[PDB]
Amino acid sequence: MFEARLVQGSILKKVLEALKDLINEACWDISSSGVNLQSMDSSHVSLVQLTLRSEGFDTYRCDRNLAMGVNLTSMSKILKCAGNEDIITLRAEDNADTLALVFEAPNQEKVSDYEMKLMDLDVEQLGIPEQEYSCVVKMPSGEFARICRDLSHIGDAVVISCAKDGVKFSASGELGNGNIKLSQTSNVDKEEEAVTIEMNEPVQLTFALRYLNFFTKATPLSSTVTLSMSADVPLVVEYKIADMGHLKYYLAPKIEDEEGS
Amino acid sequence: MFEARLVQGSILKKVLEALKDLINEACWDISSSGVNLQSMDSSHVSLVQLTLRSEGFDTYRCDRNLAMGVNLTSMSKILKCAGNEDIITLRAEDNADTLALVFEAPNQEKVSDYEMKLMDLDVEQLGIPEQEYSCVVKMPSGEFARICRDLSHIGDAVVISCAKDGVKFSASGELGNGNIKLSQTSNVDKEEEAVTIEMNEPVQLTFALRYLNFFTKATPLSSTVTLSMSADVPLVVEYKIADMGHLKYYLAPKIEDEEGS
Amino acid sequence: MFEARLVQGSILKKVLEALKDLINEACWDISSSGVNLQSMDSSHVSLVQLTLRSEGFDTYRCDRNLAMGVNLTSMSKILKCAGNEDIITLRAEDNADTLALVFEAPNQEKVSDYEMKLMDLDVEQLGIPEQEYSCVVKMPSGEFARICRDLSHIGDAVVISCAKDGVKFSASGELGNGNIKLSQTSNVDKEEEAVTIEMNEPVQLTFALRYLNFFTKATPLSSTVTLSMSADVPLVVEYKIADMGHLKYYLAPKIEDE
Amino acid sequence: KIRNLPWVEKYRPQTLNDLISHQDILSTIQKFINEDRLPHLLLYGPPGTGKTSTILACAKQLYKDKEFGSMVLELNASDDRGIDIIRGPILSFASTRTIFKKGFKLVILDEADAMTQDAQNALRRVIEKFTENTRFCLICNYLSKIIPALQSRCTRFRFGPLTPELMVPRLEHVVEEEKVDISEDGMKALVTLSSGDMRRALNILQSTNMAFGKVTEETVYTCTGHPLKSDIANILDWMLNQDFTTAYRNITELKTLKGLALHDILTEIHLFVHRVDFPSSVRIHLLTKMADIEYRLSVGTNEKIQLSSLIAAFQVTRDLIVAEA
Amino acid sequence: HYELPWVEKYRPVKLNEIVGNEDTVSRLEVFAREGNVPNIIIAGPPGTGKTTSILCLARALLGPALKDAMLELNASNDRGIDVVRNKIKMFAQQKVTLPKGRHKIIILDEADSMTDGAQQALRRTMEIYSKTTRFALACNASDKIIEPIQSRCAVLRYTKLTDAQILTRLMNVIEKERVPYTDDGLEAIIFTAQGDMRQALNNLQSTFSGFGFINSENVFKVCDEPHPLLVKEMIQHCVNANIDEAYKILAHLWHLGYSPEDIIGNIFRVCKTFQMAEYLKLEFIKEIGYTHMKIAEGVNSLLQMAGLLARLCQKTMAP
Amino acid sequence: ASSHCLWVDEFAPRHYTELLSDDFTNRCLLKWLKLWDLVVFGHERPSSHEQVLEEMLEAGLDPSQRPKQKVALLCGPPGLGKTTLAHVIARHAGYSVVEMNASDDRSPEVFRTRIEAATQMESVLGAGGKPNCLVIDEIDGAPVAAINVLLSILNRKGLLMRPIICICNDQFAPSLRQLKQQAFLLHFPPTLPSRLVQRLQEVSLRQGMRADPGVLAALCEKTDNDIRACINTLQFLYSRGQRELSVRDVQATRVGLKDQRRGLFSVWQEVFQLPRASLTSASQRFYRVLHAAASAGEHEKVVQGLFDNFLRLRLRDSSLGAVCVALDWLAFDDLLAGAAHHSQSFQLLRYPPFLPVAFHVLFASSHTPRITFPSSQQEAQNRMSQ
DNA sequence: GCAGACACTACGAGTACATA
DNA sequence: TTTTTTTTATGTACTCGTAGTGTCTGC
Ligand SMILES: Nc1ncnc2c1ncn2[C@@H]1O[C@H](COP(=O)(O)OP(=O)(O)OP(O)(O)=S)[C@@H](O)[C@H]1O
Ligand SMILES: Nc1ncnc2c1ncn2[C@@H]1O[C@H](COP(=O)(O)OP(=O)(O)OP(O)(O)=S)[C@@H](O)[C@H]1O
Ligand SMILES: Nc1ncnc2c1ncn2[C@@H]1O[C@H](COP(=O)(O)OP(=O)(O)OP(O)(O)=S)[C@@H](O)[C@H]1O
Ligand SMILES: [Mg+2]
Ligand SMILES: [Mg+2]
Ligand SMILES: [Mg+2]
Repeated sequence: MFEARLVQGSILKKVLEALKDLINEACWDISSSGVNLQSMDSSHVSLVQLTLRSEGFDTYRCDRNLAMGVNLTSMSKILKCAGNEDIITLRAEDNADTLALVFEAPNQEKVSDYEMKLMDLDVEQLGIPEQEYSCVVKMPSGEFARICRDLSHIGDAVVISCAKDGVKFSASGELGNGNIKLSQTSNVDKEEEAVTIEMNEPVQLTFALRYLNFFTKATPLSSTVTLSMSADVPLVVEYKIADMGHLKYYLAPKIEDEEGS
Repeated sequence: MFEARLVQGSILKKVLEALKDLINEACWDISSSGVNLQSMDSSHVSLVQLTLRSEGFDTYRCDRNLAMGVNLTSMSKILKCAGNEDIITLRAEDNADTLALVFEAPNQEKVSDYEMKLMDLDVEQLGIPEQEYSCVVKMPSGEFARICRDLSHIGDAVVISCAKDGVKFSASGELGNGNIKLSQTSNVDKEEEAVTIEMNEPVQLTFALRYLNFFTKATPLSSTVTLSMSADVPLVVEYKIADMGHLKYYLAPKIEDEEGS
Repeated sequence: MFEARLVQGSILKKVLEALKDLINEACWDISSSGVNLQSMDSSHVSLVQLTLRSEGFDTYRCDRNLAMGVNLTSMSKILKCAGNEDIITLRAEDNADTLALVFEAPNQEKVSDYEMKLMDLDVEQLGIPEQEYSCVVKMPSGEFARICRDLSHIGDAVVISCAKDGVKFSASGELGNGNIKLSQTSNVDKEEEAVTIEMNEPVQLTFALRYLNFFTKATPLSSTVTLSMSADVPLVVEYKIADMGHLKYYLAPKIEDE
Repeated sequence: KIRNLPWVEKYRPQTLNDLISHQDILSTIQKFINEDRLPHLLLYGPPGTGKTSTILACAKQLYKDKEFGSMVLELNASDDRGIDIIRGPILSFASTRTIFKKGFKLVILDEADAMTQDAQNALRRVIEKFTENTRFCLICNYLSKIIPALQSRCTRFRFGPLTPELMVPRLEHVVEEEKVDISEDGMKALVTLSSGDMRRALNILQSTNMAFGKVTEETVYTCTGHPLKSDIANILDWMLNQDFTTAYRNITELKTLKGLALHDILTEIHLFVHRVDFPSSVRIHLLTKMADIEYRLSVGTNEKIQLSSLIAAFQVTRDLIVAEA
Repeated sequence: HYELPWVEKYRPVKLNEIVGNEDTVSRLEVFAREGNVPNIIIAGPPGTGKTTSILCLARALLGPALKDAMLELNASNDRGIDVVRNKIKMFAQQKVTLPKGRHKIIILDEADSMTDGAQQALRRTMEIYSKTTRFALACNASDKIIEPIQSRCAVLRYTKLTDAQILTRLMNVIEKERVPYTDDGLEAIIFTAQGDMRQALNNLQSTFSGFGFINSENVFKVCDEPHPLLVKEMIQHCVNANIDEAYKILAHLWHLGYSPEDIIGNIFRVCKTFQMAEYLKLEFIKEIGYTHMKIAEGVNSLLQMAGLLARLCQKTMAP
Repeated sequence: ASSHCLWVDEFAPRHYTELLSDDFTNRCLLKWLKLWDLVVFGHERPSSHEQVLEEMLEAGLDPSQRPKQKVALLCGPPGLGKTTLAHVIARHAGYSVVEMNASDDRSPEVFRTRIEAATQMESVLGAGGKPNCLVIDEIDGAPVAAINVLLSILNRKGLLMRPIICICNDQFAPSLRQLKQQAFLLHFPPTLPSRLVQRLQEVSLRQGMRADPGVLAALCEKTDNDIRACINTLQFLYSRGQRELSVRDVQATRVGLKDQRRGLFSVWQEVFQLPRASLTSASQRFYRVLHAAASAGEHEKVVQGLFDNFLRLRLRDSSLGAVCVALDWLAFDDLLAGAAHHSQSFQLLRYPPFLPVAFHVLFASSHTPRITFPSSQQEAQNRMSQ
């Protein structure tokens, strides 16, 4: 018997709002350690890794391991009518097909039992390499949401570069170029707005702006985001929720070719 | 000769769109006590009663009991031309076949008059039995419109269960069962959210979703709504609208399956 | 090599919003005296003559004379991401296909470098528009944009009539007749609100309401506006900026008088 | 472990060596895989010949199980494959790198004949520009429904119908894996009623094994309902050798006793007509009349009247054949 | 690194490496050498070398300025009504400094997929900015391109490549790849190519990878003989009311796995350009359409095709 | 800048004397634009199909001192010089050309804003400023609401004071039906081959290229009297490798051949009448009729014209067998349309292109038939709906 | 703190065409 | 030397107009 109790209802709304037009269906992997989700997008270009810890939930119990693939457009319609200050209970049995969602109203007077039919997709496990990265950048999530939105006006693919100086965003479009270079914004009163550089080797790669803008809808989850880049491993957009877990976003670089001239 | 004058322009601008996709005609019956309207849907399922007493009008003149029939396809498009807080009046001669309504243009400077032909249809009053229902409950107006919208994403038919604890809205679909239970909301500051049960006999009847969504489009007219259920009498959706009268709805139940043992 | 460091980005944001939907191009003529923008409509309705002097910039370097044909929808996308109080560096090379704009808009040491592709255009040359105006009045910029917004609610064209008492704004339509009676407002504490009269030979012309609303989009750009008009000669409003330069707008009247 | 699966999916050639027939094509594709020079493939042929199984075995051979989800983008007719899908997910899959391991990717477009011509025209430069990064495999049953640009861009392999001499060992493997008692005439009936279709071979084998428990000629022809060849020879003898009434009575009694359908009778009589040394005009008349009778059975008609017309088409030509002499 | 297939590995990079259509390719060489190329539309069969000629011409004209002065749009792009107005017209207005005789090139590959409204919006931007920009179009069905666009361009028409023209490029690929071969194997490659250089290179690479040698048996073991080359003699036997040989060809095509729709499409393709009487051809085409309606209706067997062949044989003997 | 411009741009006319159109159309457009000098320039003095146009130039003026036809509509096949004539005539009469083409937005709000900017205001330059003459290219592709906006600003009594010129390639467009009844219709004939041959000879002599009149006439009949296509074909064919153009290069189909959109009446004439006297083979006429009927487009209108015109011919088949097999072919086309629209199988539509060539084979004659437009089926459908 | 304005995407609606 | 209109049943594709809505400006 699987029974997970969300302490807050806003996190499940903010996780699903980021994955709505990106993740085709949610693959909740449940063990005693917590709830895991490793699912690709519809285009097989992006990969989303979500790990919710057991200690983050209000009450969490898990007898046997489960892998409950469920539809996400069906899960979107049951999360629109969910409050932001109430507890949400995830329930599923050992050998049943119903995923139960029990929560309260925004009026806070009635129970709301929403069942979902589980899917039977046979998805192979994707092997995360978990290797080191040639660039690690700490960054506010509000600034990273603004910059990818600002460069979507110029072009459709962004050549994001990082070095010892800082991360650099470039977008060659039809109108021209937009070059954003931000570095060392740690001398402020707040702690979330800071640009910190950890690793050494510079890497320039080109990514699609459509998937980067979908990654920035997880901005209310964490006030500070982490960017990992390397010459071979893809770009990682690591969100860390404060007391519930962490969220990782993977995106493959685009194929670019030099001119023969 | 018939002459009536409203007190607000929003008492007719918010009730006509609820009858726009529900019924095809609006038959006004003029009496000395007030103006009556009993129209039935073409599918022989829905039935709307709308009576406005003569005391709530600014002025009211009625010498003969006359009945006029007009179509919803033409009165809806002139409703959007009319204002919101302006005054509305209705005029009808004894022998003419023209219904003329005089109101204020939305620039608040000139008199706008529209003429509508009277449709002669030979209908008869069905007659409600006014029997004592097995269930009487009181629900909020704006909350009840949010109920039927949430079950609209699940299935095409809802199930209403009204035991002594409260009213249960259920909808079994191809996604999953959605169950809610509104009960015991008497401890609130606003008196319109007082959820109470006035009867004892339980009943369970299934109803069509589409007409219940049409019934929830007359929700900002009143603060509360009264629901009445019985074993074989149709569901009553009663609105006590403002001060000039009350609004009543009727909905035939759906079929039941051959679930005998 | 061309470089022009604007001291504040309010100068540039309010200029390119005042002529966003008014003209389809920006022709920045560059000389040692300053930056000149002289553009006319394709249908010959409105003319924009913008002159920004070199003394109003932080730095100004100009080796050769430059003509920078620039799209306005392409450069309106830059200022939307620029700061209102920020140093803007507008630079270009002598013979280049690109124009660069460098700024630090969000005040979070975010060095933004925006570049645009120049557009080559046929050289339409007008030397000097003649200025022998009989009626020259002065008016605050906020009240001129106030009555153009007020008159737009009723009609679609306005009748502007200079007089010894003041300018008269009137319109007619199926809704109503909106008319103001401008008097002498020199008895106020504010020096910008006074209406100065230096006119003779009172005239009456009819202008389009849509192009006057575009001209009155530069209300915070200057404190007061100088209206110049006469017979058979287009109406000129003038926004004299504090230190960078001045900006004027020409408007041809309608053929149907009154 | 045991699974509740149909035998067309329980016994699928997961590797390239389990396929039976097209040895030259499979050897060439295997040498494409071993040399890492896999081109854009266009696999076409009749249904049930092993076009999907070939590319699935190739995809399992090229990519491991820990990288299969990010290397293969498989789209079929059950998925939406409009022009916004060609400009969207397919172009973004083709134009990007991998995630875990570096290598060329694969786009499998099964049932590519069902795609619109706008999508096929948008597919041309996606295939051509990203040849080094990804490969495209197109599967269809009809080559005429794929535009000649995509036919030029992809090298074409015809997966023709399987010969009955090569379907015997795979059927014997399925029989020995399922513990099926089958005789020689049961195998001949299976490979005759299949007609180059391995799917319906396994379907008839499974239905006959469940219906009767043994797979012989009589059990296969009873479960399928197909007429025996002796019945077709008797029908042809009655139609060509005696009058209308006796032939009608005998063919009606045979159809009532055996429970035959007129479609399979028409098919086998059509096959028998070209074997019989008819005159040319008699053959043309018989083919036109039998095609007319076969077309008439596709609507709500009475099968007895069409059977009488089938008798009539030969009772006309009896006198012509005899007077030809 | 992954090696490209011989279609893309041996794509020509200069205009002198393009075989076939010698006069047009030579004039494109002259125009690439000197400059001031007019707007062109190159039409022809697939695999002829239209996109190769356009890209080689653009590379020779621009050179190091190919990145900033060339706009390549495909059917994989949007190129709707709002792309012609806001991207093609903006690129035509764009200032790019180029040497004398050189203009910006807007390459619109596969212009059949472009709608009528986009081509109507393409006319005035072709006519106004022609002093600084140029257009290069490639297509297969040139009738889909509208008449005002074709009037604004020099319409070039490519024909199918002959046996020797494909054979020269195949000899170049063989000498570059050290492929052992015989003469009849290359003749089989030409026969399977049917004027297509892409299919010739694909069949050569498939035969070299699968067998390592080019003779007729190794080519015909993986490749196939073309379909209408036997449908032609099937229609010829149907003209002379030879139902037996026509059914022999029909049964041979049936046992190879061809669907009835493909067979009747090849039958109609042969009968459209057959050398016979006009009225006989018209009633043949009407009988083909009558059978094709039955095939599309659901009934599609060997008996239906045999009945079609018997009806085509009767139409001869019924004047 | 001889190597920087196209030959159509280099030899484009800038004066009135070097126009290559028909002189009657140029004179009619110049006289129509000079009828606006009363209300625009404020000066009293400016300094069959022909009979209606001469009557329109001399019918007087309306009481608001304007011509009664305020729009000059130009129609014809491409490559004749309609835009060139409009721009040259506008610059000749002292106007400033305001160009509105199909690359604009063409939404009714933008259409209204553009016409109200071009026609309802004076010039910024004041006295001495050029008046604005609105030239609207590609009006056939405009939506019906844009034409309604143009007619609303045409007939507003906000009074129109400036001339408007509209240029289209097809006068029988459904969106230009009410525009034809109000405009000064100037139909462009095909250009004269002698004048076009002389102009191509002058262009080739300016470029230092040698060509006979015969090969230039072959190019003119190949390009269907298209000036732009002939000049572009000469620009491609000349280059600098050779000077003397050959007849076989023009006669080759590799350079210069473009797909013409044939009209309905030309297709009906080509079907119902044999060509006048090689080309005498029946298979060449078969393929020519098939390709022309395919290249015409609007197949249902072609079938309606064949159905409404094949019985009024001087038919030699008195036994009515040709009529019976033509009606069998029409029923075959109807069954093909029904089966393709029933089973979603649209590969049955390659056969009804052979219906006009069947009508050409059955009803070939050397006479001169009078082909009328098909109207029986549409009137029957309208009466049935009523 | 709440009313007005700005562009944003999702959605409703109209139309063409589908062969060689 | 001669031009008006809406029917075929789905499916896709294109294009355009409209309406909640998130967010910014201001007193
Ligand atoms: N060559 C073969 N060898 C062995 N089994 C085969 C072969 N071809 C088909 N089968 C069997 O038939 C099943 C279906 O084969 P498929 O690969 O789906 O045929 P197909 O060529 O894809 O036909 P279509 O065109 O997709 S309907 C397989 O799972 C096998 O059980
Ligand atoms: N004339 C040619 N000479 C040499 N190689 C050629 C020739 N035509 C085609 N090829 C080869 O075939 C490949 C494809 O040629 P393309 O020009 O892309 O085909 P295409 O002419 O564009 O036809 P479509 O309509 O686009 S399929 C090239 O990359 C060459 O390898
Ligand atoms: N007398 C002339 N001598 C040489 N070139 C000419 C002459 N008159 C016109 N042209 C050119 O021929 C072309 C005429 O086409 P346009 O007038 O621009 O358009 P159009 O003739 O209206 O045809 P469409 O429908 O727009 S394609 C232009 O390229 C002109 O430059
Ligand atoms: Mg398959
Ligand atoms: Mg190509
Ligand atoms: Mg033109």
